[PDB]
Amino acid sequence: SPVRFVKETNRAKSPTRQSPGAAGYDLYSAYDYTIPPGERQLIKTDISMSMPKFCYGRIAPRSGLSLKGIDIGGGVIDEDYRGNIGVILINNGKCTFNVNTGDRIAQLIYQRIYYPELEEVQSL
Amino acid sequence: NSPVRFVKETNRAKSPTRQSPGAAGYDLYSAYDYTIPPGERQLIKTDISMSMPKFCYGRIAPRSGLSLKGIDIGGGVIDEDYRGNIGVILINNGKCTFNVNTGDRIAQLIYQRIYYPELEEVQSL
Amino acid sequence: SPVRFVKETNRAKSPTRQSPGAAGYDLYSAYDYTIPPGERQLIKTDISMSMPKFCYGRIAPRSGLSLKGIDIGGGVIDEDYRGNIGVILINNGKCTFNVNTGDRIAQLIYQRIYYPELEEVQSL
Ligand SMILES: O=c1ccn([C@H]2C[C@H](O)[C@@H](COP(=O)(O)O)O2)c(=O)[nH]1
Ligand SMILES: O=c1ccn([C@H]2C[C@H](O)[C@@H](COP(=O)(O)O)O2)c(=O)[nH]1
Ligand SMILES: O=c1ccn([C@H]2C[C@H](O)[C@@H](COP(=O)(O)O)O2)c(=O)[nH]1
Ligand SMILES: [Cl-]
Repeated sequence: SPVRFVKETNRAKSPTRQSPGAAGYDLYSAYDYTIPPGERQLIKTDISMSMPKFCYGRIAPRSGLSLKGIDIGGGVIDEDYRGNIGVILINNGKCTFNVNTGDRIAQLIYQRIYYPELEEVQSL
Repeated sequence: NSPVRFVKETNRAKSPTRQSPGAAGYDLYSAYDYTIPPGERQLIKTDISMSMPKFCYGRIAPRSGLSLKGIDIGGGVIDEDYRGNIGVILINNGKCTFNVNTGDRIAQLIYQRIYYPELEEVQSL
Repeated sequence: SPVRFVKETNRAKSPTRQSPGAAGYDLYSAYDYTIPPGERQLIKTDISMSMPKFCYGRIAPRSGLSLKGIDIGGGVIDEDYRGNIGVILINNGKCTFNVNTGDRIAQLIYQRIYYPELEEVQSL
């Protein structure tokens, strides 16, 4: 079944997929931000979605931004989350990093996971 | 399908918990008291060992509350065959000292499904 | 079917798993590098791969290097990537970090993923 998503405002851009072999789906900033060196900023996408079962969405770095010193903080979108997906951009570069509305900021990867029951034992 | 067995190596260990039925993984807690200066990192002991599930690894993943305070996760690959005590590398990239108290939630362990292909060298792909 | 790989030069080393229960395949530097503190470097492995289906390769940290302050930037090797696999090593230690040709620098994890359809809705 398809993954449903909602645009909170008209400023949101629907996540995009360019090729059959891409790991993920492009995420875009819904707002203008400026991030000083050595600081981080939560970037709102204005996109909420119903994640697939036995999966989480990993907010993953674009390589081009990573080479510029821009890293991703947090980034775990659980299947229970119905809120605004936020990208924590960390400016580990030396200059101010500017984020404009519509800028590609990360890629969302639907990562397959397991939910085992945990059982405490005396020894393994 | 079958349960993942785990051991509390001391009485200070807290059983990893599911936050909600659709949470990504299992919350880990500090078994000891630490102070992490700004621009430093610390291996935080959980005193938890597990018999990890097959064809997965445990990713030590950040909780966003800590990430927004500048606390990031180093390392974080828990191999399927690892039988030792699980450690969480907390990196204080914030401006102030970060305090970790015994029992504090520090990360979420995600059982990520993986593939072990055979690798074969070729002249051309 | 096995993952086919090519050595771009004879400086490349074949990725291997340490043990039958290891999450990742060892990646090695094909060249010498020097990384200043608070900087990063794209490290060439000189290995290219025909990546497996419904997977991406995550460039993941080795714990020893992580404890020394060396972190991984970027790290998403898409299914469709047929180029030289690069490792972005970030030196978050306090001293200059030396990379010698042949050094183990990271691990590649073949992470299982989904490529779902996306559908915009009014409400989740
Ligand atoms: O980088 C992130 C990390 C998390 N979340 C969402 C998903 C979670 O359900 C919620 C709370 O995150 P935690 O504090 O529980 O990690 O925020 C984001 O939007 N961006
Ligand atoms: O953040 C980490 C990283 C690794 N390990 C443990 C689990 C791994 O299987 C093992 C890897 O050890 P080395 O092979 O790097 O020595 O260490 C942790 O507890 N926490
Ligand atoms: O750490 C990294 C991140 C990416 N890549 C490769 C694989 C990706 O498919 C490609 C990304 O290229 P762009 O689409 O971002 O230009 O680069 C690496 O070799 N190492
Ligand atoms: Cl991951």
